[PDB]
Amino acid sequence: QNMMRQKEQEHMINWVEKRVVQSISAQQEKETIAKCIADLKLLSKKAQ
Amino acid sequence: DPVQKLFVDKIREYRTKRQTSGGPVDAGPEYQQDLDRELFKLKQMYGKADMNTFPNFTFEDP
Amino acid sequence: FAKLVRPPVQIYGIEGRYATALYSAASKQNKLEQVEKELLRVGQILKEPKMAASLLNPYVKRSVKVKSLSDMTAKEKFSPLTSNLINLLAENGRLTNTPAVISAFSTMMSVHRGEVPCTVTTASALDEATLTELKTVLKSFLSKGQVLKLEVKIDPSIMGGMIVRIGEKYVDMSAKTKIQKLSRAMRE
Amino acid sequence: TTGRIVAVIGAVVDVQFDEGLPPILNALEVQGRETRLVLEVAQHLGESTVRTIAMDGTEGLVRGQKVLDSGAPIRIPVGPETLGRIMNVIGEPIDERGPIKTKQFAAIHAEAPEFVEMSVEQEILVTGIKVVDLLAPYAKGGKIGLFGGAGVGKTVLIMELINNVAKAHGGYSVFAGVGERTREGNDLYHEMIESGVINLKDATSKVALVYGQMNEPPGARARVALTGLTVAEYFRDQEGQDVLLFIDNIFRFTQAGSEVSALLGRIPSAVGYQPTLATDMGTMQERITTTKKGSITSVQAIYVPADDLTDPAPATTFAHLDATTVLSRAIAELGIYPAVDPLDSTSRIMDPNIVGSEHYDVARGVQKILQDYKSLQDIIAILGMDELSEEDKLTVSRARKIQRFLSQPFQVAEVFTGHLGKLVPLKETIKGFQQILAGEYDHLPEQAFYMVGPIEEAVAKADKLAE
Amino acid sequence: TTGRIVAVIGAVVDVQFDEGLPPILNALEVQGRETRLVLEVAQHLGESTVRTIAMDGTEGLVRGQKVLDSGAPIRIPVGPETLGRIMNVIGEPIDERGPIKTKQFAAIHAEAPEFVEMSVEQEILVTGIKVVDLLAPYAKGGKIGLFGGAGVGKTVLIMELINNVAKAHGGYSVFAGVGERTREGNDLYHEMIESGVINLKDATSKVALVYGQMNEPPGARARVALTGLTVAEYFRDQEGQDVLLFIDNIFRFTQAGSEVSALLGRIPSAVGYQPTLATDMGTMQERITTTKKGSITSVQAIYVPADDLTDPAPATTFAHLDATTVLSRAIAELGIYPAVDPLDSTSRIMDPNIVGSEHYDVARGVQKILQDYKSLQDIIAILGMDELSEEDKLTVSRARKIQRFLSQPFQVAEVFTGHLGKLVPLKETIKGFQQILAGEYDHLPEQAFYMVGPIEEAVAKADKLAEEH
Amino acid sequence: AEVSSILEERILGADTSVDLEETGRVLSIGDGIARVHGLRNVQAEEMVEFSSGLKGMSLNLEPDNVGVVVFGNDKLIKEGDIVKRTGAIVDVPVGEELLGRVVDALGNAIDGKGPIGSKARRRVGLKAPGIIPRISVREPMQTGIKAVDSLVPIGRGQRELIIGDRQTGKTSIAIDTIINQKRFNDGTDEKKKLYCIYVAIGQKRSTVAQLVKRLTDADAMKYTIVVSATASDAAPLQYLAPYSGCSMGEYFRDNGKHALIIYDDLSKQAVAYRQMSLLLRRPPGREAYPGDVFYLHSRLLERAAKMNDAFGGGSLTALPVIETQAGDVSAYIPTNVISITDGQIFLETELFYKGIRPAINVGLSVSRVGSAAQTRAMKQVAGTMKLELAQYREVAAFALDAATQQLLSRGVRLTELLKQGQYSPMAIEEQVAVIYAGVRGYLDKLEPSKITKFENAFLSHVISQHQALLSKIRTDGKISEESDAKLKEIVTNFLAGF
Ligand SMILES: Nc1ncnc2c1ncn2[C@@H]1O[C@H](COP(=O)(O)OP(=O)(O)OP(=O)(O)O)[C@@H](O)[C@H]1O
Ligand SMILES: Nc1ncnc2c1ncn2[C@@H]1O[C@H](COP(=O)(O)OP(=O)(O)O)[C@@H](O)[C@H]1O
Ligand SMILES: Nc1ncnc2c1ncn2[C@@H]1O[C@H](COP(=O)(O)OP(=O)(O)O)[C@@H](O)[C@H]1O
Ligand SMILES: [Mg+2]
Ligand SMILES: [Mg+2]
Ligand SMILES: [Mg+2]
Repeated sequence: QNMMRQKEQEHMINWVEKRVVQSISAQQEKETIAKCIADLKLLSKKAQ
Repeated sequence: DPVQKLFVDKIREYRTKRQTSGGPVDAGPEYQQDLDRELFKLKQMYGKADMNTFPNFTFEDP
Repeated sequence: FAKLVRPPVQIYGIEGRYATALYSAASKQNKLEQVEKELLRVGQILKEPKMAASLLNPYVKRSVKVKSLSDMTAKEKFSPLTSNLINLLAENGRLTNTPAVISAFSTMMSVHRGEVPCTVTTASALDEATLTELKTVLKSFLSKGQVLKLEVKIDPSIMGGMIVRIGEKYVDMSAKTKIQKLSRAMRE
Repeated sequence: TTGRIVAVIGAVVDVQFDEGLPPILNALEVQGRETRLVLEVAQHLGESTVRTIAMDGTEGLVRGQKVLDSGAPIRIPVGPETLGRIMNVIGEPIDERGPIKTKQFAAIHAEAPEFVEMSVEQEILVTGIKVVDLLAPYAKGGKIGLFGGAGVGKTVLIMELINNVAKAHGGYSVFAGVGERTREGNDLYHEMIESGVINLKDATSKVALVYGQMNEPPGARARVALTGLTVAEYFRDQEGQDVLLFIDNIFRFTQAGSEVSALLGRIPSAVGYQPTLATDMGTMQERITTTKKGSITSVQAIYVPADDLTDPAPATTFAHLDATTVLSRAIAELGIYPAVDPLDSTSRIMDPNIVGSEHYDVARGVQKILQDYKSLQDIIAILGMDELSEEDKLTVSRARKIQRFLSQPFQVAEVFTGHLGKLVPLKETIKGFQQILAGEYDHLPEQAFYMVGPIEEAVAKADKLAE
Repeated sequence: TTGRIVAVIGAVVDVQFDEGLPPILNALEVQGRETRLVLEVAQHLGESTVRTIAMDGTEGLVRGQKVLDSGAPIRIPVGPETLGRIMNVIGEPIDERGPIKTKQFAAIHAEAPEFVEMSVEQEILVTGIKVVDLLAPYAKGGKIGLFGGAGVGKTVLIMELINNVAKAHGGYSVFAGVGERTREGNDLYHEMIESGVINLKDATSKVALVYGQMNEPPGARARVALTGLTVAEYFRDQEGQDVLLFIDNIFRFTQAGSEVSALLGRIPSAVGYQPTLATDMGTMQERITTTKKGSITSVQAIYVPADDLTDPAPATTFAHLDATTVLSRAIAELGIYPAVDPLDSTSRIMDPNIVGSEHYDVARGVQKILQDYKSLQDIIAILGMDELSEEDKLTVSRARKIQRFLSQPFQVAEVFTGHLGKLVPLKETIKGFQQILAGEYDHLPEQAFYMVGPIEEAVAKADKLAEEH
Repeated sequence: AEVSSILEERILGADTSVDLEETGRVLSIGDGIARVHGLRNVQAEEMVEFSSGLKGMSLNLEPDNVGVVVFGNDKLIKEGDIVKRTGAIVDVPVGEELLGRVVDALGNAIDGKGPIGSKARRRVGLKAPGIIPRISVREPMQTGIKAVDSLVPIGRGQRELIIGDRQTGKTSIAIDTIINQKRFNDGTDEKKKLYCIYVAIGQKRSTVAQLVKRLTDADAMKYTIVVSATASDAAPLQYLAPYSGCSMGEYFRDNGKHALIIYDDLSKQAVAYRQMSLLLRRPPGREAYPGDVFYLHSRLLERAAKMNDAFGGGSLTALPVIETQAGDVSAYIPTNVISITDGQIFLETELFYKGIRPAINVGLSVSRVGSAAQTRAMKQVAGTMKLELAQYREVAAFALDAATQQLLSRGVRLTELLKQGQYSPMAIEEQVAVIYAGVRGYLDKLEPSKITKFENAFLSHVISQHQALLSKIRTDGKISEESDAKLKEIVTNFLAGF
């Protein structure tokens, strides 16, 4: 049982990481840059 | 927390795998070959006894 | 000894020592801008193929090299500081690393006029409006009077997001690092 | 990518890439050579320069020559199609029999097995050699090390072990000859071809050979142990089989390093050795373990410089072995062969819970009597053997009888001496030493035990001496 | 003045000053440390940088940390208020008892006394130890050495001396533990508290302690000897009184000097030692002296690495000592304790005109008989005892009796032997050895003489052995 | 089904926070040492991290660059990489959560079995306790070997040294000490429980696996931590494993508990430190070891203290293991560590092969504590045994009169009494019984080849018939007159009946 658990674990791991690396190519630039610039502004506000 | 698009992305991929896990998807022949290899090795290291139930004894007195 | 005025950014090595000497010499007498311009000039003057070929040969005596450099400096009407610096580099045989000295002084003067080099890395290019808000926020990071020197490279190796370097400060909102973080923590 | 050579010093080449730098251990190809010259990267020097070690002769490299990044470390062909072949550092066949056709390549720089993969099983491997089997019993799946100076019997012993163990072995086998004579490799190749262990015209070959012999530069000797390690790792992990891995001579792997370390601008260690001696030895030697995925029974011949066991190289190797076998030049000068020193040789499975109680008791009795004789030797040498009590004379006689009896005639030495090779099953060894220890054979001449098989052959020899 | 750390490599810190530099040997204080970290200047590297050795751990130092220049070498509190306390190299107390409240601070670096201050008088110091008193007698105001490897009795012997001389000594005393186990420091603290030399209630303490134990970075071990030496020097001069000064070991000073030399840019010398070994040791051992203003009796324990008396450190230390007692492992294996080697120990006062003709003749007779015994041992290894000239057996018997009779039970080694400590007055030791040589005891067995005080105790032990025979 | 559920449970909790952190660019990486440029505020011996999640320590702070040592493999670090300072001196997890776990030099679980639940971290480079906190060593550390518990006793807070050649039985002594503590840890009182830490430096992973399975078989991982920095672990890890383990033991001794730590070996930590120092370009010393090679160990073995009752009363014993070359105790690291430690236990190959196992050379083995840290019964009996062996060793080189013949007989009987097997440590009262039988002229009648048979049979007989007497000896902790009379009659009866 333990070997099945861990091996299905690893297969899970690889499958998911692939799927995400294909997905991340998606069109989210404008929104991502907006949120990241917001994060930069917040980090600057804490900085000083 | 609803903002980490990759957080929800990974959760989504996980959910899809959960739904599609009727049989190990993208298993390939390597899945079966490994499974067989290490099951065989475990079978040796444990033993060849009657792999359903309790084997009997028929001990011997002194 | 003479209490030299230290440069803002410490450059180290042979070029560092020569450039720090030049910066200390110029800072008193207040000739930093003119001497930097003269350094940029000699950056091309020595680069001339004839002069470069005549200065990278160690079999022309140091006497001839110093004489030629004195003639060039006189023909270019330089400050005594730059002429003496070139003479000093020639006597010590340090001409092969003269461009290193000019680069060091350029780095040292840029910080003097308040500049913090910056780097931005993304999977793809950016729209000028987004770059404008980036300029604004990054200027928010800086202090008063500290001009910014942005550089926007494009690295497709990362899967998205953004990476920002401001001096030694670093913020990594890139897809790749977050994928790595989740994969590792989840693997544990 | 594309860089240009900037420096070429010995076997160490500096390459400057203006575009993307190659990672470490990554291999590069020098473009413009008659043959394939591979440069393994080793350092990043700053200023977009990488120092590299050349896997072949560097004569003819011109400053400014072009080097092309390959993107992956040295990848060699692995599979069941590398059996019966001969390979070199970079996986190129050198038997002149055609390209090694495999569908799967292995990088030679993999990492060692993790901790959750080790196997704790400890069996005994019977080699048919009295001294090895009695005092330093080799274990199946463990590491074995034959320490010995020059010309004491390392290769003869390892060939005897090849013969015995790998004739009775159903699994595969891999001989990596790193830094040894080329004619020895040729003799091994032809002995296997004759002995059926290699079929040039079939697919029933059970030995894969790799060869980085002494004639090759330091960069090839350094990284040829890793090629054999990879060929064996495949047969262990993937094929899930039990492999034999003979290495001869592993000292030449560390020695070669100290040849390039000097040129890599590293401060030398205790005796001219690279500062990274133990780390490199560890990373090489922890890939030869028997994990849960399979088994590797590695036998390594180790050369002791100037017969100095205090040297950093053998002294460091000692900590990476289950069983050791310290061949000694003095014993070889006495005529004993194999020259195994019964007191330096050790083993992990010399435990009454593994070998038994008669085996353990006999081994300890032999060692005790030999140690007593060693203690007496200094006085015996000057005062003479007349200033000894009777118990001491009995100890001397028994110890000499035992010393002679540990000698054995190998089959690989049939050509040398004309004797007949002998195998001595474990029970016969234990029984014979029991009898000698008890004193059953105090009436025989000590030269009746010299180079015999089981003890009954010693008795027959003694009878023949009477005539 | 204020400077700025620019490099940290091991225990060596490079500090850059924009104003005027501080002179060599000055103490600098790092700003931004919870505890007190003191660096000591060791070199001027030019370009306004100064190299320094840190008197404490250099963990958590940041390139750029500001540094203050105290303007003077490390100044320790000195005076009668340091008695009964414990101190670091930098003088702050480590006995968890409050600040040391003195009016005088003394810098730990000072010039040695000039040649016109040396006392030239020697008189035996009777310690109560048979071997020491007979063969290598000590001297008031003289420097004593205790050589020997590890595990031979250096610490036990020095503790025994503190037990005898310091307890019944009117003047003050100082103990500088240099690079030794902290367990031993605590054991000594508690043993002294028990005896009463350190009084935690009144102001009647007679011992001042300084500790630089082997957990400290090399900078502190190389200077705790100077701190203890400064305390002793003050008690010598201002108090104008006798002082004792025990050091254990004075090899850790040299060794700690060797652990930083390579990082200060010096090429090494004969065996991984700093090029300045002899000079560095001399500039310290030359302040431990009996000038005409005071008198320091200095006892030093000197580790001999691997029993090698020809190592550069002990070899150099030999020339700075009046008396030496070379403890030997080959004698400690035999069970003769203290393991002082009678043939490898010497003293300056060991002359017939300082001790007397009887004392001198007894000592020389003992040494000669032991050397003859050593010569005979080579023959006995071949012949055997049964084949010696009936006169030689007499020499061997006398030599073994004398070898055993030099052993003595200490009051501090009760735990090991279980016996009781004995103090043997000098006349009794001379009488005992003169009688043993003269043959007045050539019938008592050897073991009667083992671990006893005066000779009469050997007679009584022999009587007991015979009765329960 | 639930496998993926628990997989998700991990993602559900992540590290969203991205902070503005100081950094530096790797000017040059090679041989395991990086030269970072930047990190202007990085501390000394601080922990930094690389772009691939790989850690390192900033060991050199030069004016122009920071020399960083990588705690792991080095092939993954390129030039122009990014090094982020974590702003924390190197520290490791500590607590009872680590017991029974195999961890690497940095406190990462190595056997799977999930993560460590440690709630507290401790800095590896902490100063040793002062002079005032400590208190003289009082309790005995029960090792289980007769020859160590009788002739070279070890207290709690002492720092013994096990020094010998290769394959003389040093790790065996360490494992016997670890296993013996099972009887005390199973009991009730917490003043005897001793938690064991085993630091395995430079040992191949197979050896540590064998050791861990051996401890598991003896059910000794309930209280053992194993900190393994094996041969294939980069030198910066083998250099730091002793300090990590010593911090894990410092936690126990600082929290009123008792701990035992076993560095194995220190002669390999010295080699790893030498490699580090030579690759940072620091000038070499004697035998190429850096100058600070004594400090390296002295600062490490000085943390094995015995706190007084005001500071909890906890203790931390240390048993460093050194390896000499052909018995050359006079070498560099052996002499350093011998002059650092309290006692010593000399194992000799000439004794190992002559049949004396453990090979402890009782002639040279020492223990400063000696009298103290020994039970009263053992103190009574081992004293006479020590005198008898001391006399025997003098007249031993040969082999007439009745007195000396009987002296040799008694010496030999005691010698064969001290032998022992592997992983079978004895309770102290059992050792007292055996040594008492041997030293009271009882075995002088028997042959010396049969003494092992006696020892074994006598133990088996007493452990069942006379459990009450052993309990009496343990509880009262001395051989009272009535206990002595009993012991006398039991031995007299058994000797004839055998
Ligand atoms: N008391 C004993 N009785 C019998 N055999 C022993 C005993 N102690 C040790 N041995 C034997 O000695 C061998 C080496 O033991 P051990 O590993 O303890 O020594 P070591 O010096 O630590 O080895 P290494 O240093 O190579 O790791 C073991 O195989 C064991 O069988
Ligand atoms: N079984 C044996 N019988 C006789 N001689 C042997 C035997 N084994 C080794 N030798 C001796 O060893 C020599 C070969 O040494 P070898 O092992 O080839 O050198 P190396 O130690 O460099 O491998 C032979 O000349 C032979 O005299
Ligand atoms: N006077 C003595 N009597 C008996 N044993 C002693 C005596 N002095 C030292 N020893 C032995 O030496 C050990 C202590 O040695 P010590 O002097 O502390 O070491 P070092 O001299 O190397 O500092 C003790 O364990 C003890 O057995
Ligand atoms: Mg050979
Ligand atoms: Mg001492
Ligand atoms: Mg071991």
